[PDB]
Amino acid sequence: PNLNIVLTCPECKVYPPKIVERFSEGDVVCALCGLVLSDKLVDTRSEWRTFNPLLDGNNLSTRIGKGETTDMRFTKELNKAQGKNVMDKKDNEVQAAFAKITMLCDAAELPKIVKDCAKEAYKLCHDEKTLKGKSMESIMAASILIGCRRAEVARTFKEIQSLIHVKTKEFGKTLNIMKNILRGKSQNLTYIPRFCSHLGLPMQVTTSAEYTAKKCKEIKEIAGKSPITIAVVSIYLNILLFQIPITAAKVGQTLQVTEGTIKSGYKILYEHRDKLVDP
Amino acid sequence: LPHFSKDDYSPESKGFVENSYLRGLTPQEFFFHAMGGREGLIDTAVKTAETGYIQRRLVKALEDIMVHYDNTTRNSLGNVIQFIYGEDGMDAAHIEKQSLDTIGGSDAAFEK
Amino acid sequence: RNGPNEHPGAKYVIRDSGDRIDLRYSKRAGDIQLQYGWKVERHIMDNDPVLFNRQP
Amino acid sequence: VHRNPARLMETLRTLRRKGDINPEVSMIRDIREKELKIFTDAGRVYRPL
Amino acid sequence: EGLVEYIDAEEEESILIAMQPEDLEPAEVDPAKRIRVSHHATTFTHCEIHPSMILGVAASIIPFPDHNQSPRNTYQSAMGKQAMGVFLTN
Amino acid sequence: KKEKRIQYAKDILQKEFLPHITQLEGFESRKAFFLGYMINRLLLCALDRKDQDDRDHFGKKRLDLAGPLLAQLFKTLFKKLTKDIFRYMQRTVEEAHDFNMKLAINAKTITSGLKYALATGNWGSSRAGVSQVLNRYTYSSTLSHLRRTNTPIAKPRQLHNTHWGLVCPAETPEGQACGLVKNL
Amino acid sequence: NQEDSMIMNQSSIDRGLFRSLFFRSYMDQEKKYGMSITETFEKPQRTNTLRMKHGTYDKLDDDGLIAPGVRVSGEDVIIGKTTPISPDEEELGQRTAYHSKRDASTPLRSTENGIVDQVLVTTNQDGLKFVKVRVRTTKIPQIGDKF
Amino acid sequence: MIVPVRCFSCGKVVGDKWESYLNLLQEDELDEGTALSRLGLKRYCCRRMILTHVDLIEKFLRYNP
Amino acid sequence: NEVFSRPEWMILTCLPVPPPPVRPSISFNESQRGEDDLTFKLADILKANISLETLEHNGAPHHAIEEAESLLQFHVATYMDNDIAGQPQALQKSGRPVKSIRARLKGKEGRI
Amino acid sequence: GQQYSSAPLRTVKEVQFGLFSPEEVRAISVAKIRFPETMDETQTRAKIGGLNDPRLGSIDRNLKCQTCQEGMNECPGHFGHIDLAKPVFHVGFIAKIKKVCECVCMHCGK
Amino acid sequence: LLSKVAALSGNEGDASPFTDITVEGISKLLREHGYQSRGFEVMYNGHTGKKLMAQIFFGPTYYQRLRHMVDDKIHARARGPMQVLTRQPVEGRSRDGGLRFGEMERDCMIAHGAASFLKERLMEASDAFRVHICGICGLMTVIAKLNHNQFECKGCDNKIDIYQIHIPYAAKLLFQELMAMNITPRLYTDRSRD
Amino acid sequence: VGVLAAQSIGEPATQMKVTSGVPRLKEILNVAKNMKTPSLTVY
Amino acid sequence: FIKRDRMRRNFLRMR
Amino acid sequence: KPMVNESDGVTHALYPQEARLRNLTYSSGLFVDVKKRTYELKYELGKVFIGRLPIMLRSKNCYLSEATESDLYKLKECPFDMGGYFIINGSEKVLIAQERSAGNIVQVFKKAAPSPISHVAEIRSALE
Ligand SMILES: [Zn+2]
Ligand SMILES: [Zn+2]
Ligand SMILES: [Zn+2]
Ligand SMILES: [Zn+2]
Ligand SMILES: [Zn+2]
Repeated sequence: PNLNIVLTCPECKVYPPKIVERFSEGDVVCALCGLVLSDKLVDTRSEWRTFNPLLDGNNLSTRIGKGETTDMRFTKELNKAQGKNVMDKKDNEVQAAFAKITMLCDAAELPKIVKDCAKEAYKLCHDEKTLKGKSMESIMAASILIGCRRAEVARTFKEIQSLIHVKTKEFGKTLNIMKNILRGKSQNLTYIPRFCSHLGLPMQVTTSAEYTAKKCKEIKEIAGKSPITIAVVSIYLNILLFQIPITAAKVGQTLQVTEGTIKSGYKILYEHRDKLVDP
Repeated sequence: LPHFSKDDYSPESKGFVENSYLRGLTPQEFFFHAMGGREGLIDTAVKTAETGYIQRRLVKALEDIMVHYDNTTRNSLGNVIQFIYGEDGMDAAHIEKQSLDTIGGSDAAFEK
Repeated sequence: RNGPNEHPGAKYVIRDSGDRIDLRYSKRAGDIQLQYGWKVERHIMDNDPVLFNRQP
Repeated sequence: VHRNPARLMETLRTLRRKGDINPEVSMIRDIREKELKIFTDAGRVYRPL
Repeated sequence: EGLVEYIDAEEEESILIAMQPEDLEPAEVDPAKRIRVSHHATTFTHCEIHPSMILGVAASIIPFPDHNQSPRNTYQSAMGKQAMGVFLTN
Repeated sequence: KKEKRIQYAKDILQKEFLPHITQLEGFESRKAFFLGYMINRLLLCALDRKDQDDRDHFGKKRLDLAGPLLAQLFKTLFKKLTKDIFRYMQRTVEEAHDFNMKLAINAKTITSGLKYALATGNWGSSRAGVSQVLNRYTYSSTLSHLRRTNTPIAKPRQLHNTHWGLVCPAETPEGQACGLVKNL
Repeated sequence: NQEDSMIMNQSSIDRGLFRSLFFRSYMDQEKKYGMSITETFEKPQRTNTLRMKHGTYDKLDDDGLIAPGVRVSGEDVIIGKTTPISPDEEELGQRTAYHSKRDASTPLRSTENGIVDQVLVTTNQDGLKFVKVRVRTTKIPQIGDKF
Repeated sequence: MIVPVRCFSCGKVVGDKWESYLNLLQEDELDEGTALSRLGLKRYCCRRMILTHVDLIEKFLRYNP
Repeated sequence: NEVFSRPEWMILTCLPVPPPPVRPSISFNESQRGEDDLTFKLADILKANISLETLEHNGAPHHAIEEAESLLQFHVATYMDNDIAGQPQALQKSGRPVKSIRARLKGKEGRI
Repeated sequence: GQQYSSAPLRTVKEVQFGLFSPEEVRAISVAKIRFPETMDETQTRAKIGGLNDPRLGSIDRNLKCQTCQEGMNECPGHFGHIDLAKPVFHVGFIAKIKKVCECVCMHCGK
Repeated sequence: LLSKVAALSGNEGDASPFTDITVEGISKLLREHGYQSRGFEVMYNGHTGKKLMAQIFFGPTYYQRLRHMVDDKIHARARGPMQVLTRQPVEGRSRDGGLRFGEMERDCMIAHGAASFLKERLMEASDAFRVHICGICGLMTVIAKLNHNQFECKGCDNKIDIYQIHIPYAAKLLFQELMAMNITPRLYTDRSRD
Repeated sequence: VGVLAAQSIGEPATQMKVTSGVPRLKEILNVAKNMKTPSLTVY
Repeated sequence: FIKRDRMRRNFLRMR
Repeated sequence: KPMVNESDGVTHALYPQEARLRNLTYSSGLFVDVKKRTYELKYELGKVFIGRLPIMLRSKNCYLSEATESDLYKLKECPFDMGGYFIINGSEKVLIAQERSAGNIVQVFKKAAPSPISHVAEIRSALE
């Protein structure tokens, strides 16, 4: 019911408040007649000095731990009382889910941005009807992959699959319906420096595999057959152009790619060697 | 110090600085002088730290005491501390040291 | 008429109605005439007694 | 214990000055107390002489 | 080669240290120099490298601290940690 | 039970009693001689033949640099790491699932422990004020700052005779921390 | 000269005696809370930006920074940063008219002045684009300075 | 640094005496007082400038821009 | 005194709630909003009170009633005075002890 | 700079200190405060009936504080309450009550 | 002195603590250069150009400049920003804060006997608040809707007798915290005890 | 006069057989049950 | 009475 | 050796200058040979990263300990830099030397209090 204070100049009254705010003097003044509009200005920086709504919401809580001078009997009685009131809210799954997701993300050495994006995705899904289960592993893996796709990061399905055994198929279905959830609440180039880091290659081979990846994306023929094989055959050609020796077996056992696949792509790639030269 | 002998009660080894600041001091004397300096600093620091607490206790101890319009020193509750301020009714800004000529002098000078 | 920039000047005016007009942005208006009963805030000139103190 | 601290102390000192034992180890021989403390623990402050 | 040895504060209880080498070791005056001790002690086991090393880093900047009182050496040692200068070149 | 408290008490006398020397069985004669030595020092101090043991002697004091501190810290963090790894093992064999080396051994315990302890003043309140920002006011401020030694809270503020050649007799701050801070 | 007072030669001061340089570094960083709100270094426009400081924004470039060499004074914004806002979150004063963003720049100190020495931009650990500024100012020895 | 211009008292120009000064020191191997006596400085107000100068620009130039 | 104090009034039954003019909250950057400690304490009193009423409405385990009663007594006790001896200390989620009213009226440089 | 009031202006003389009776607390308060949440579910305004609802005081200047109106620089504040279903003790009186328990009978109350 | 001899001879003097360098030797070395061996030197006045009666100790000395400067210390506040908690002037020079009028200063003002300057310094110069209290109960429950000149006090049936008092905002914080602590700070403008 | 007396006594405290000085002043003001040097003067 | 800083020429002319 | 793993995933060598400019932590990775066995009961049938450790400057693990003068001028580090400190979040942190009492030494003290104990023989026993 109203409750909206609007400052106006009773002497000017010619336009909505086009005023200036003097913070050093603690006043707000009309920039026309020079008449002050308010005195004793409050600050927002000063009250913030002593001190998450995006995830926790408006819920408040306080810990009970042991005191300087106290008994261990009272600490247990207070914690057991909270253990009986923990059923009053169904938010125990968010803290445990964020704890295990925190352990997995900390185990994958991913930045905090992907962690916050994955936690935000799991908070958007949470406990809806279209999820209908998945045993808490597939929503966590798919949430990590979603938070990876949102932060412009690249992680292959075999990497998260190497972390969590989600049986692939149910992972693909849960990731699909999860993507539908995200669409209802309204790029292979990044993989090259990662595999070049796995092989320890110079920067010229990395950007050479970048230009080779883009050009091979423009030439068509085969189109891709999943971008991983295009990446490994691109790095394979860019490394067979120089003299640093890795052969096909070592790069096939390190990047987990079939030798017959990198040779099958190396055949047609060697056929398109003409227009792939940068200098 | 480990530079002298044991059971030495000579004044030089026990802390006497026979040199002056014009010709410099020896190490075994500059060390003791440093001990005296640090002791002086610590003592001054403690005297100040206690002086502040004493000052607060005196200020908050004597605060609500004044003199009303009857020449009687009493606090806010009416409790009379002194019937006359300073037992004479004189401010501390107009008193000067005077000599009493009644007791001074001998009996022959008194009668003279 | 001197302005807040000069030392022999003022900063704020207080009309008898209990309202303060700042000298800044008041020059855009033009003229400000004083009347009997107002309170003009001036700068610290000479012969102004102020308390001087040193802690503690 | 040992019934000959003179020759033993001379041996440990001669071997301590040659560089065999780490010079950071400080050995004391209290005569009146009739003790011989050996300190090789970390944290002691020493100075060359 | 056995020419210099480290001594802590525990071994210092059982050694006799000499200040200046060429002043207390050999066996035997202008009034401007300071008066020193004698060399009656014979069993000098060790000798001080130099007495000026007993001071710290801040007190080392003091010129002629012997002719100055100790609390001034302390105050200067405290003001030496905040004077303007050039800490590094980079 | 008494039969277990007599052997338990004997194990206390063989292990917890005097942790130094050793903790094996059979060293009771040695510890008897050392105990009689401590009683000889106590009664020998009671006969006014020896003064009270001085605690201000600088030789009886031990300093701790990054070595000991990181030894305690890395020790506790390593213990926590082993305990957590074993917790993951018991969870794995108890819940009957597959094992993974990425979920058992975590790196944020050691990284967060070392980074947090060397980041904040606390060394985990036990200890505080251990890590301070480097003073780059001048060169002698950095030299005198790195060699600065601290003493946690006889009179420890007064300069003792055992500080000859080890602690600077002049370089000391003024105020509440006077004499507690020392310089090499 | 009484009570530890000193008289210094003015001609010696004018020739550069005890004159020193002071370098103040202002470090700013853009952050993202839940990826939905992203702080961006840019030059705030006086038309659509709310909560804008009264300082001048003519010394900023297109990226919201001051190039080194530009003489700056107090109450001057060195690094311009804006934060996205929601229309139905506050709606305070004229927030329903500016629509766009809210100012959150880091200006220079009120009493300070000098010449910007060096400005550099770099991504930190988690990839957040932060910028460090360094302004130099010669402090001529004054009467109130201590020696 | 890099040779103070003029002097901090008298006001005589000294910046053109550094190159010669070093030249007299590294070539003739003379002392500091003799070189300062050859440059023409007769007052210690100037002498403290050249005698107590700490040229740090040489250690500054060794950094790549 | 009947008009001012009663032993029945010494036992707390209803609790006054102070306005934000006493505990001013902050909304910084519209996404980082901080609430005062007394606000969290009031939230604890509400959760313990509603929990105790729910446990006392349907059934009576006799033990959870005493645990919730001691929990509410602990939230009110720490709300009035957190620094109570012999009792556990309530700590905020940031890592600092809960600021109570008694702490605002006890230490130096506070309200007095 | 505050707004004028027609109430008679007087000084503050005698000050009486007493305990708060629960009936007087319920007579002074205006809200019950039942929801432990701070702000509303829409992450804006106030919870309306919670820890900080417009029935109490407000800050941020722009808000009007429903039950005083005016502004934050004028609002003295407003009081809520909490009606407990189980009586609790006050810390600063735990001893005193105990002494009362040692001064009166525990049955006939004499 | 040794700095003067070092500035004349051209060799930096050794200023080690424990050496054999005496003052007489430095006086002789300075005497060899023509100046007075005791460091004195005949000075002339700058205003009149007349010789001074007493010779002045004159010579170079190494000095250092500290971090303390006046440009980072001088500050004045005249009506600025207030804190959010106590609505009092903030703390700090960067936040445009005012000086603290502590307890000892107030005690000095009492020692001088100036009560009007104390009242003005603790009200108009800092914070001054206006509140309404009720006649029956001395609590701040008087709802004041003075846009139509209307008042109430909840819980004691009053719409006529309402008193107006000017107290500092910190005192109102104290009274509201006492009311939040189940303590009644009842205020009465009349003397009932007499 | 009370504040003037408290200052007239507290100011000399800053310049500071039986014990004298600040500890003795503490024992006098606190009215301690035991002194550092309980001595008499028997005439 | 001054710091001997010309030890490089003395050591170079002596060794 | 000291290293830095960025946000995109690339890990490269770290220098103290870039560590101060990027507000990073001058640390080095730590690995451990973790051995696993399965007994079935005495019938018996990996280089894992454990965490980073901050490296003090001018130390045998830092790159600057083996650098020369001109090399330090190339890395933009003054040769007068004494080192001996850590770098966390672009801040130069120093670990002040702590002081404590020693152990395994028999000590005796007096009790001037009206306690029935006259002398106390304390000895803080602990392993090495
Ligand atoms: Zn209506
Ligand atoms: Zn207007
Ligand atoms: Zn000159
Ligand atoms: Zn209100
Ligand atoms: Zn009323």
